[PDB]
Amino acid sequence: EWSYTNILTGPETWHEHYKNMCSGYYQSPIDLKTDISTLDLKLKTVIIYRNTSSTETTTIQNNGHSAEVKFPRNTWFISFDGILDYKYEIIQMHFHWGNTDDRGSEHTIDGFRFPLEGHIVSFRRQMYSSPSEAIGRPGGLAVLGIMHQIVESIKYEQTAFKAYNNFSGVLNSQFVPPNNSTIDDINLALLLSLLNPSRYFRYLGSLTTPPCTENVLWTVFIDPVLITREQINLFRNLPYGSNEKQTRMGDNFRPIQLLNPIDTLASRTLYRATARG
Amino acid sequence: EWSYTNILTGPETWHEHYKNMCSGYYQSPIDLKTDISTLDLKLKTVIIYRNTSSTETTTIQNNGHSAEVKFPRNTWFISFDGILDYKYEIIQMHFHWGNTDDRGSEHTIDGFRFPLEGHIVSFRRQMYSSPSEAIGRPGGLAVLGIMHQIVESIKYEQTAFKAYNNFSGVLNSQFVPPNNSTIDDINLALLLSLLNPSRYFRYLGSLTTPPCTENVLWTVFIDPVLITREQINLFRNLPYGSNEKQTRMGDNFRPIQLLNPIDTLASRTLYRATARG
Ligand SMILES: NS(=O)(=O)c1ccc(NC(=O)Nc2ccc(F)cc2)cc1
Ligand SMILES: NS(=O)(=O)c1ccc(NC(=O)Nc2ccc(F)cc2)cc1
Ligand SMILES: *[C@@H]1O[C@H](CO)[C@@H](O)[C@H](O)[C@H]1NC(C)=O
Ligand SMILES: *[C@@H]1O[C@H](CO)[C@@H](O)[C@H](O)[C@H]1NC(C)=O
Ligand SMILES: *[C@@H]1O[C@H](CO)[C@@H](O)[C@H](O)[C@H]1NC(C)=O
Ligand SMILES: *[C@@H]1O[C@H](CO)[C@@H](O)[C@H](O)[C@H]1NC(C)=O
Ligand SMILES: *[C@@H]1O[C@H](CO)[C@@H](O)[C@H](O)[C@H]1NC(C)=O
Ligand SMILES: [Zn+2]
Repeated sequence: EWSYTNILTGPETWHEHYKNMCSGYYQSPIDLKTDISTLDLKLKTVIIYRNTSSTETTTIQNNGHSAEVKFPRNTWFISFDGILDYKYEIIQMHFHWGNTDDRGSEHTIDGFRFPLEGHIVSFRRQMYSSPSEAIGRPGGLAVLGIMHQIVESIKYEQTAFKAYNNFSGVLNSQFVPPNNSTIDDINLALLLSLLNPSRYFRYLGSLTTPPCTENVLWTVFIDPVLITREQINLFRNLPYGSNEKQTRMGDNFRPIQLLNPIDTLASRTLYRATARG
Repeated sequence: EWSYTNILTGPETWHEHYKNMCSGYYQSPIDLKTDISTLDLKLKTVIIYRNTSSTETTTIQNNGHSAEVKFPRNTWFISFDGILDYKYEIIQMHFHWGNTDDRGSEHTIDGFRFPLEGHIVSFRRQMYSSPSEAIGRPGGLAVLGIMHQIVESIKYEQTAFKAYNNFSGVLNSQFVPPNNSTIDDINLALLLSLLNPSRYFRYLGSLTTPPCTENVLWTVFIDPVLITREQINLFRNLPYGSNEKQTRMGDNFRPIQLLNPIDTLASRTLYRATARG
């Protein structure tokens, strides 16, 4: 069993309860340090694209730790190389947020926390035929991190919730774990257009929940998408699962890990991308 | 379904036959370039050590593609950190060699091929309770590469074959795949004493046979251990398995892979270690 807020099963214990791989030295999240990172001009614009033949439904679940969108198979894809040949297939999207507006994100950018971080999870379909084959295997996953920031003055249509279609109104106090509901499809291409998809951090890391598998190619966009206080408070209405100490879901983030803990046997490097200047 | 010397199943076909993961961009072996490597002073002396109360038998097999020593469980270990707490457990040792003395190794050092490269394969017991659990999982394996060079003048006792106890005389034309034979134990601590265990290349790579899993922590010692022409010739009497074109086992090495093929989404770095000096 694991939690965020029960000190007995909480993040400080994962290294002992899930040594494979929460005890590793390629863990996530990390502080994304603009100064320390290596600018790699070969890293291209990220594209998110849909199969316009797909008609299957999208669902969202309160899994007791997060709000998790589950996408249908063969619907949403990532391209890192400009070809639309289905190398990365999107499986789900989940969120991490704070009890308060000054924290919530798992990654930090130069020490700064955002109120809400979204994780678009994909598998390397180029190599693995199914999500369940990729999830536990080397190099199986690529995750996109989308930072969200609160603004006071904005039209609904320019907020991230327009891409999310408000999650069909499911973010409320009655959305109890482990309830799942059908929702309107998420326009992930619109979501990505709300930020600069050429401007990102890139590194090799891990899942941020047990078992913290070190098979994630991370991409974290530097520019946030925009939301309102009203929208962040919808997430804060969700109840935590019964194994949490806190009642309302919030502070569902993992503490910062080092890029290179002292025990590492082969240092990793944090990379940075920016547009063909 | 794979070979070294049959053009239908040979190394040029593995990226097609075993896309997961022989098509990847973290492949082994690589050219170990002294000038284009990063010195990491934190990388410590390698220690190999035995459980003195283990009594189980060692075997060697002609598996049709290499000579493979199979160690009993819970017997031989590697420490990278100076602690003897069974973080890495040795499973097996296999050999790669050439038809001729000018080639054989998988790795090169500044483009130089050695006549014989030994691979001491361990699983990360720190995280994974068994080899079968580790071999397919992220960060599962650590392999030591031992280069061997031929000298004309040496006492048997100062050759690598002293540490191998001459493979108990088992190596001949009759040692046919998939036969195994019980052998006297390999003194891997003696073997490591024959080179400088502080002086090595380090990088994240792959198995060098299918399915080329990208879960190997590589350590390749820069100084070779010494053998005679008679000793290399004992390997060359082994017969290849029937799916090979060549009759006698030789040239059982994979072609050199790039450190960073053009399609990489996160560059790896080659490290090197040297002594506190
Ligand atoms: N928070 S995170 O690092 O983005 C993350 C991503 C994915 C998971 N888990 C996941 O996707 N599980 C899964 C299980 C079975 C499947 F078939 C596919 C995915 C956990 C944490
Ligand atoms: N030549 S190499 O890269 O050192 C290598 C090492 C190990 C393997 N394979 C291996 O160790 N397989 C294995 C299978 C089942 C087990 F339970 C244990 C090991 C293949 C290539
Ligand atoms: C697109 O969706 C259709 C029908 O749902 C499906 O048969 C097809 O395989 C999908 N394409 C890809 C590339 O997954
Ligand atoms: C989403 O929520 C806002 C605020 O209540 C509303 O104006 C908007 O039309 C809603 N959109 C959809 C698609 O439900
Ligand atoms: C050492 O040897 C014996 C072999 O029988 C075994 O009971 C013990 O668990 C071994 N220790 C380790 C650390 O594997
Ligand atoms: C080593 O084994 C070979 C056969 O593989 C044998 O012909 C040779 O004499 C042996 N050498 C020693 C020193 O035991
Ligand atoms: C090794 O050889 C013996 C005797 O022929 C056999 O019974 C044993 O199972 C073999 N081990 C293998 C194939 O792992
Ligand atoms: Zn090998």
